Amino acid sequence: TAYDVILAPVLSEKAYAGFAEGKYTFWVHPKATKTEIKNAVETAFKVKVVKVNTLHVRGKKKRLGRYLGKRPDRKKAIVQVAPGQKIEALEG
Amino acid sequence: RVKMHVKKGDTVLVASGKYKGRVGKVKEVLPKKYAVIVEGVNIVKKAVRVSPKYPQGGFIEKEAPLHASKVRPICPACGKPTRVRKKFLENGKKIRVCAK
Amino acid sequence: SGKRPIVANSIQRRGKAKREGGVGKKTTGISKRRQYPNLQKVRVRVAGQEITFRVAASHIPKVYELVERAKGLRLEGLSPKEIKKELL
Amino acid sequence: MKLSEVRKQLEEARKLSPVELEKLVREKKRELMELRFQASIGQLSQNHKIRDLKRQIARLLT
RNA sequence: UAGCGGGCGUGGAUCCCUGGAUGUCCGAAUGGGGGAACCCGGCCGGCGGGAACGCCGGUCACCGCGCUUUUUGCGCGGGGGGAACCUGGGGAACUGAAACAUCUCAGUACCCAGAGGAGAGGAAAGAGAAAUCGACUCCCUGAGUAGCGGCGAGCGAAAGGGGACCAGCCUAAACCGUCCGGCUUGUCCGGGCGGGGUCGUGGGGCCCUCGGACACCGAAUCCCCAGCCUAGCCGAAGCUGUUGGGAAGCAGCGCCAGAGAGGGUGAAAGCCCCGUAGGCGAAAGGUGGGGGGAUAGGUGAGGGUACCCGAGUACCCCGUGGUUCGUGGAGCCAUGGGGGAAUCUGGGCGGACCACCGCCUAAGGCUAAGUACUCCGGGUGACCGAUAGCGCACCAGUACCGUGAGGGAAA
RNA sequence: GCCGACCCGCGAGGGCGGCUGGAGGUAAGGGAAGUGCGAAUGCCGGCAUGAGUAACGAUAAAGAGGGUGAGAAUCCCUCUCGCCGUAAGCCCAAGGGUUCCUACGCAAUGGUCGUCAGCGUAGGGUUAGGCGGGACCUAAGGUGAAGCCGAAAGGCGUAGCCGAA
RNA sequence: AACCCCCCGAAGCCAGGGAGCCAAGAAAAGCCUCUAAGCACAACCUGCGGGAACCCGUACCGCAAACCGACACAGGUGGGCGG
Ligand SMILES: [Mg+2]
Ligand SMILES: [Mg+2]
Ligand SMILES: [Mg+2]
Ligand SMILES: [Mg+2]
Ligand SMILES: [Mg+2]
Ligand SMILES: [Mg+2]
Ligand SMILES: [Mg+2]
Ligand SMILES: [Mg+2]
Ligand SMILES: [Mg+2]
Ligand SMILES: [Mg+2]
Ligand SMILES: [Mg+2]
Ligand SMILES: [Mg+2]
Ligand SMILES: [Mg+2]
Ligand SMILES: [Mg+2]
Ligand SMILES: [Mg+2]
Ligand SMILES: [Mg+2]
Ligand SMILES: [Mg+2]
Ligand SMILES: [Mg+2]
Ligand SMILES: [Mg+2]
Ligand SMILES: [Mg+2]
Ligand SMILES: [Mg+2]
Ligand SMILES: [Mg+2]
Ligand SMILES: [Mg+2]
Ligand SMILES: [Mg+2]
Ligand SMILES: [Mg+2]
Ligand SMILES: [Mg+2]
Ligand SMILES: [Mg+2]
Ligand SMILES: [Mg+2]
Ligand SMILES: [Mg+2]
Ligand SMILES: [Mg+2]
Ligand SMILES: [Mg+2]
Ligand SMILES: [Mg+2]
Ligand SMILES: [Mg+2]
Ligand SMILES: [Mg+2]
Ligand SMILES: [Mg+2]
Ligand SMILES: [Mg+2]
Ligand SMILES: [Mg+2]
Ligand SMILES: [Mg+2]
Ligand SMILES: [Mg+2]
Ligand SMILES: [Mg+2]
Ligand SMILES: [Mg+2]
Ligand SMILES: [Mg+2]
Ligand SMILES: [Mg+2]
Ligand SMILES: [Mg+2]
Ligand SMILES: [Mg+2]
Ligand SMILES: [Mg+2]
Ligand SMILES: [Mg+2]
Ligand SMILES: [Mg+2]
Ligand SMILES: [Mg+2]
Ligand SMILES: [Mg+2]
Ligand SMILES: [Mg+2]
Ligand SMILES: [Mg+2]
Ligand SMILES: [Mg+2]
Ligand SMILES: [Mg+2]
Ligand SMILES: [Mg+2]
Ligand SMILES: [Mg+2]
Ligand SMILES: [Mg+2]
Ligand SMILES: [Mg+2]
Ligand SMILES: [Mg+2]
Ligand SMILES: [Mg+2]
Ligand SMILES: [Mg+2]
Ligand SMILES: [Mg+2]
Ligand SMILES: [Mg+2]
Ligand SMILES: [Mg+2]
Ligand SMILES: [Mg+2]
Ligand SMILES: [Mg+2]
Ligand SMILES: [Mg+2]
Ligand SMILES: [Mg+2]
Ligand SMILES: [Mg+2]
Ligand SMILES: [Mg+2]
Ligand SMILES: [Mg+2]
Ligand SMILES: [Mg+2]
Ligand SMILES: [Mg+2]
Ligand SMILES: [Mg+2]
Ligand SMILES: [Mg+2]
Ligand SMILES: [Mg+2]
Ligand SMILES: [Mg+2]
Ligand SMILES: [Mg+2]
Ligand SMILES: [Mg+2]
Ligand SMILES: [Mg+2]
Ligand SMILES: [Mg+2]
Ligand SMILES: [Mg+2]
Ligand SMILES: [Mg+2]
Ligand SMILES: [Mg+2]
Ligand SMILES: [Mg+2]
Ligand SMILES: [Mg+2]
Ligand SMILES: [Mg+2]
Ligand SMILES: [Mg+2]
Ligand SMILES: [Mg+2]
Ligand SMILES: [Mg+2]
Ligand SMILES: [Mg+2]
Ligand SMILES: [Mg+2]
Ligand SMILES: [Mg+2]
Ligand SMILES: [Mg+2]
Ligand SMILES: [Mg+2]
Ligand SMILES: [Mg+2]
Ligand SMILES: [Mg+2]
Ligand SMILES: [Mg+2]
Ligand SMILES: [Mg+2]
Ligand SMILES: [Mg+2]
Ligand SMILES: [Mg+2]
Ligand SMILES: [Mg+2]
Ligand SMILES: [Mg+2]
Ligand SMILES: [Mg+2]
Ligand SMILES: [Mg+2]
Ligand SMILES: [Mg+2]
Ligand SMILES: [Mg+2]
Ligand SMILES: [Mg+2]
Ligand SMILES: [Mg+2]
Ligand SMILES: [Mg+2]
Ligand SMILES: [Mg+2]
Ligand SMILES: [Mg+2]
Ligand SMILES: [Mg+2]
Ligand SMILES: [Mg+2]
Ligand SMILES: [Mg+2]
Ligand SMILES: [Mg+2]
Ligand SMILES: [Mg+2]
Ligand SMILES: [Mg+2]
Ligand SMILES: [Mg+2]
Ligand SMILES: [Mg+2]
Ligand SMILES: [Mg+2]
Ligand SMILES: [Mg+2]
Ligand SMILES: [Mg+2]
Ligand SMILES: [Mg+2]
Ligand SMILES: [Mg+2]
Ligand SMILES: [Mg+2]
Ligand SMILES: [Mg+2]
Ligand SMILES: [Mg+2]
Ligand SMILES: [Mg+2]
Ligand SMILES: [Mg+2]
Ligand SMILES: [Mg+2]
Ligand SMILES: [Mg+2]
Ligand SMILES: [Mg+2]
Ligand SMILES: [Mg+2]
Ligand SMILES: [Mg+2]
Ligand SMILES: [Mg+2]
Ligand SMILES: [Mg+2]
Ligand SMILES: [Mg+2]
Ligand SMILES: [Mg+2]
Ligand SMILES: [Mg+2]
Ligand SMILES: [Mg+2]
Ligand SMILES: [Mg+2]
Ligand SMILES: [Mg+2]
Ligand SMILES: [Mg+2]
Ligand SMILES: [Mg+2]
Ligand SMILES: [Mg+2]
Ligand SMILES: [Mg+2]
Ligand SMILES: [Mg+2]
Ligand SMILES: [Mg+2]
Ligand SMILES: [Mg+2]
Ligand SMILES: [Mg+2]
Ligand SMILES: [Mg+2]
Ligand SMILES: [Mg+2]
Ligand SMILES: [Mg+2]
Ligand SMILES: [Mg+2]
Ligand SMILES: [Mg+2]
Ligand SMILES: [Mg+2]
Ligand SMILES: [Mg+2]
Ligand SMILES: [Mg+2]
Ligand SMILES: [Mg+2]
Ligand SMILES: [Mg+2]
Ligand SMILES: [Mg+2]
Ligand SMILES: [Mg+2]
Ligand SMILES: [Mg+2]
Ligand SMILES: [Mg+2]
Ligand SMILES: [Mg+2]
Ligand SMILES: [Mg+2]
Ligand SMILES: [Mg+2]
Ligand SMILES: [Mg+2]
Ligand SMILES: [Mg+2]
Ligand SMILES: [Mg+2]
Ligand SMILES: [Mg+2]
Ligand SMILES: [Mg+2]
Ligand SMILES: [Mg+2]
Ligand SMILES: [Mg+2]
Ligand SMILES: [Mg+2]
Ligand SMILES: [Mg+2]
Ligand SMILES: [Mg+2]
Ligand SMILES: [Mg+2]
Ligand SMILES: [Mg+2]
Ligand SMILES: [Mg+2]
Ligand SMILES: [Mg+2]
Ligand SMILES: [Mg+2]
Repeated sequence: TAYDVILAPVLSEKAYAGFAEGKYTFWVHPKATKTEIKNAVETAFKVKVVKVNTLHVRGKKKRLGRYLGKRPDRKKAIVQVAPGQKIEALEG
Repeated sequence: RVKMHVKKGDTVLVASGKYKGRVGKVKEVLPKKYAVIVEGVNIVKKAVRVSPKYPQGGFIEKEAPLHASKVRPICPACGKPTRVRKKFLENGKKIRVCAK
Repeated sequence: SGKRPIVANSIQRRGKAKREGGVGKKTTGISKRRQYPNLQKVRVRVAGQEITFRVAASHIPKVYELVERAKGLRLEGLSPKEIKKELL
Repeated sequence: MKLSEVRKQLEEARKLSPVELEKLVREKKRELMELRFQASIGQLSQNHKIRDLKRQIARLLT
């Protein structure tokens, strides 16, 4: 288990402005160390991360009809790949 | 379970109302509502369509479902109840006094 | 409390004051009250170490009689409480 | 019907078994991520691929 | 639960039953901490370049009992939950008495500990007037009797009779043997294990005379099966007219019935659909002396000896409780305090006490059934039909209210 | 259910006829009860009167031009005027929990209006070895091996542990 | 782009400053030092090189229309700046 820590790429101009730099950010498992993120994306994209950042994202509360609702919580992680490499996968 | 009932996808007579006597192959059987689709009850829906995709949808008078009780299966002889006989191995269903 | 050879929980029971003659009549006035078991502490040597006993006054001898039975027992090595347990 | 298929493949996965189980799982796992990664972007996803792959993993895991 | 999107199924999917797998975190919650669902960690192993760092798997709470060389360890067990029922420990007041204090409400309400599909009780130191009965529980009766009672208000037994169920066992002690340690070496003292013993027409121990193995009785424990629960399956007999939007209505001629219960189908159908009567069915899990088998266990006559027959106990007195019993002439049962025995010429009881006659053998334990309840499944109703019926027919213990316990709708 | 000037009954009521209504109803003769409402400052609900009335929540105060728009005293822009300035400005803590930002939108919420919004839909948005807290310490207090006490529940309680602005 | 003189000046900093007074003014860890067991190829101490550095909070409101007052309620809410 290791492709379970990285969930999916975050799609935001803010996430995109990060590609210009060495900063690829994406959704990650809620219970996950910055350390275990490192080794996970490392061995998932054949690159080497230098610096990792993390946010929690309190799920916004949507609703439908008279039924109150609560979107699941999530964890952002933004990684700094060693100066001079890239993720063509994230580039698209 | 137990939701099973009369016939399936094949030839069937309609002893309903607006389409009494008529006969035809049942193109669909939805067990949830206990109704079957034949060729009888076909009403005109005016609706353009519920989904915006594909602009033209159809003022089509397509087939309307039908209570699975008003339709009866059939064989060489017209309109028959359904007995069941266990084969020499499996489990086939003979009609009122014939086979299949 | 009461636990020991004895095993006598203190029990509550009426203490009713009467006013009367006896060979003329007899009336009253009631209330509830708790009767405690006369129980004393009983220190005793027993092999090595010493050992006490929050025991009833009634069964005081029962202790000494039981200290005798203990002679026919093998015990040693730091056993303050444990003695009590193994002590029948 | 795909069941009878893959099942035998797994006791067939007894060349190295617990080891190839793990090797094979890790693989199917990546394919899964690669999948949902593309599924999120939209223009690289159909559908039944996921659940089929998800349950695929399960029986391997067994 | 439609729709966008994409799939699967007679190479038998979905679905239903059974067993297995996975099963984050909290919760008895158990490595430690903690504002439950979070935070920190020790040891062994693994992952990353991995020593720092992080992750992964395993393991580490406390108490009790037995084994272990104090110890460290090893094993079995406990903890928390459950609608009501049950048992024990503790235990009200309103109210009644047309005030109120005894009394009543009531050992009820409730707090607490524990038990379990039940729980309690249980093979006489009984009942009580019949030289009678024969464990225990439950129902009918006895009986609103006997009786208790500021003899007010009130409270209220038992024997016996009719029923349900049906069952009786183990041990302590004498006495024989063994292993251990204590000590004043002894025919001993104590501890653990084995045999023996288990009763009231009194029994047992040891010593004598005799016929018992192959005799018989036999489980409440274990074993096999039957049967049943957890999915299912078979199941008789109708067609044409006709008014109608729609026949199952109406008319015509038939048919089944171990099935004319009921429900559904465009309206009022035995024969259209699902059923109903009748009848089949389990590889798997559960249940199961109902049937059978096996083992544990148990079974005798007469005579001498007078060794043993449950101790801070019986018994007596002081204080109280229970019973119909409120100190009454006050026993019986139970026991907080003080005194304090005997082992069958023993000892308790038959309502003070004494004598007489008879009853029963206390101070260790276990025992099914008949009985109670209904969270759960099913069946039935001179039961309700959305202001009813559960607070909830509807995403309700919700919304909303309150710091909280808690309150609690509408629809 | 709505209507009736008809018929029978002393009466409660019964019947017939018309309109609605669209799937149930239940003689004669008997049986059993949750059996008849106008009042309970009754209970639940609905709708009235007061009444187009009182009020529109600080007497810091407005005006004009242009724009957007179906629609503007109320939204945007410009200029003018006024009010606060130990505050009616700025930062932090508690509490609050997405109200921040953008796009589209005005049924309701806003005491009027509304294109506006703290409002409806959707998307985005919170980045730490050094800031705050935890892998540090102790305070009152709390907990609590030992130990002591209590019918049960539990009460004290050393070491230790928890506890901070 | 200049970014320089002169003056006023803290309750704030140096800080464990000083003086006086009676009502007589927290604890523990860090840090330093001492030595036990243990160990002395260790270990500790200073310097350099290389590597390692987790968990949670961070929007916005915050004297108020976003908190406590059933309400966009003239009330209420601790600390700092406040020309
Ligand atoms: Mg962070
Ligand atoms: Mg929505
Ligand atoms: Mg909801
Ligand atoms: Mg959710
Ligand atoms: Mg959800
Ligand atoms: Mg979701
Ligand atoms: Mg298409
Ligand atoms: Mg068209
Ligand atoms: Mg005690
Ligand atoms: Mg007298
Ligand atoms: Mg003494
Ligand atoms: Mg001594
Ligand atoms: Mg003591
Ligand atoms: Mg000992
Ligand atoms: Mg021991
Ligand atoms: Mg022990
Ligand atoms: Mg393995
Ligand atoms: Mg899926
Ligand atoms: Mg496997
Ligand atoms: Mg769905
Ligand atoms: Mg659909
Ligand atoms: Mg759509
Ligand atoms: Mg299963
Ligand atoms: Mg298994
Ligand atoms: Mg797993
Ligand atoms: Mg865990
Ligand atoms: Mg836990
Ligand atoms: Mg554990
Ligand atoms: Mg804990
Ligand atoms: Mg660790
Ligand atoms: Mg661990
Ligand atoms: Mg490790
Ligand atoms: Mg290496
Ligand atoms: Mg290594
Ligand atoms: Mg672990
Ligand atoms: Mg465990
Ligand atoms: Mg361990
Ligand atoms: Mg240990
Ligand atoms: Mg332990
Ligand atoms: Mg603890
Ligand atoms: Mg513990
Ligand atoms: Mg321990
Ligand atoms: Mg020791
Ligand atoms: Mg030790
Ligand atoms: Mg020990
Ligand atoms: Mg131990
Ligand atoms: Mg130890
Ligand atoms: Mg241990
Ligand atoms: Mg329990
Ligand atoms: Mg009273
Ligand atoms: Mg009176
Ligand atoms: Mg009075
Ligand atoms: Mg009283
Ligand atoms: Mg009483
Ligand atoms: Mg009592
Ligand atoms: Mg029973
Ligand atoms: Mg029982
Ligand atoms: Mg019992
Ligand atoms: Mg008993
Ligand atoms: Mg018992
Ligand atoms: Mg009795
Ligand atoms: Mg009964
Ligand atoms: Mg009677
Ligand atoms: Mg009485
Ligand atoms: Mg009485
Ligand atoms: Mg009474
Ligand atoms: Mg009787
Ligand atoms: Mg009888
Ligand atoms: Mg024996
Ligand atoms: Mg002996
Ligand atoms: Mg002896
Ligand atoms: Mg012996
Ligand atoms: Mg003995
Ligand atoms: Mg013994
Ligand atoms: Mg024996
Ligand atoms: Mg013998
Ligand atoms: Mg025997
Ligand atoms: Mg014998
Ligand atoms: Mg006996
Ligand atoms: Mg004898
Ligand atoms: Mg037998
Ligand atoms: Mg069996
Ligand atoms: Mg069978
Ligand atoms: Mg016809
Ligand atoms: Mg017809
Ligand atoms: Mg008719
Ligand atoms: Mg019938
Ligand atoms: Mg009819
Ligand atoms: Mg019918
Ligand atoms: Mg049947
Ligand atoms: Mg079958
Ligand atoms: Mg069978
Ligand atoms: Mg069983
Ligand atoms: Mg069995
Ligand atoms: Mg069976
Ligand atoms: Mg039976
Ligand atoms: Mg035998
Ligand atoms: Mg004989
Ligand atoms: Mg003689
Ligand atoms: Mg004698
Ligand atoms: Mg003798
Ligand atoms: Mg003797
Ligand atoms: Mg005894
Ligand atoms: Mg007596
Ligand atoms: Mg009494
Ligand atoms: Mg008495
Ligand atoms: Mg009494
Ligand atoms: Mg009484
Ligand atoms: Mg009296
Ligand atoms: Mg006494
Ligand atoms: Mg004697
Ligand atoms: Mg004797
Ligand atoms: Mg004697
Ligand atoms: Mg005798
Ligand atoms: Mg004698
Ligand atoms: Mg007498
Ligand atoms: Mg005589
Ligand atoms: Mg008697
Ligand atoms: Mg006895
Ligand atoms: Mg029973
Ligand atoms: Mg039920
Ligand atoms: Mg209603
Ligand atoms: Mg209504
Ligand atoms: Mg419901
Ligand atoms: Mg529903
Ligand atoms: Mg309310
Ligand atoms: Mg509130
Ligand atoms: Mg209320
Ligand atoms: Mg007329
Ligand atoms: Mg007339
Ligand atoms: Mg009239
Ligand atoms: Mg009429
Ligand atoms: Mg009508
Ligand atoms: Mg009727
Ligand atoms: Mg009023
Ligand atoms: Mg009024
Ligand atoms: Mg109202
Ligand atoms: Mg009005
Ligand atoms: Mg008006
Ligand atoms: Mg006026
Ligand atoms: Mg006003
Ligand atoms: Mg005004
Ligand atoms: Mg006015
Ligand atoms: Mg005004
Ligand atoms: Mg102009
Ligand atoms: Mg504009
Ligand atoms: Mg308008
Ligand atoms: Mg204007
Ligand atoms: Mg100023
Ligand atoms: Mg704050
Ligand atoms: Mg709020
Ligand atoms: Mg807009
Ligand atoms: Mg609006
Ligand atoms: Mg509007
Ligand atoms: Mg307003
Ligand atoms: Mg507009
Ligand atoms: Mg605008
Ligand atoms: Mg930084
Ligand atoms: Mg601390
Ligand atoms: Mg302290
Ligand atoms: Mg405490
Ligand atoms: Mg402990
Ligand atoms: Mg302390
Ligand atoms: Mg601390
Ligand atoms: Mg300068
Ligand atoms: Mg000053
Ligand atoms: Mg200092
Ligand atoms: Mg300082
Ligand atoms: Mg100073
Ligand atoms: Mg100085
Ligand atoms: Mg410390
Ligand atoms: Mg030294
Ligand atoms: Mg030295
Ligand atoms: Mg360098
Ligand atoms: Mg950590
Ligand atoms: Mg920030
Ligand atoms: Mg901010
Ligand atoms: Mg602000
Ligand atoms: Mg204010
Ligand atoms: Mg709010
Ligand atoms: Mg408020
Ligand atoms: Mg306002
Ligand atoms: Mg100033």
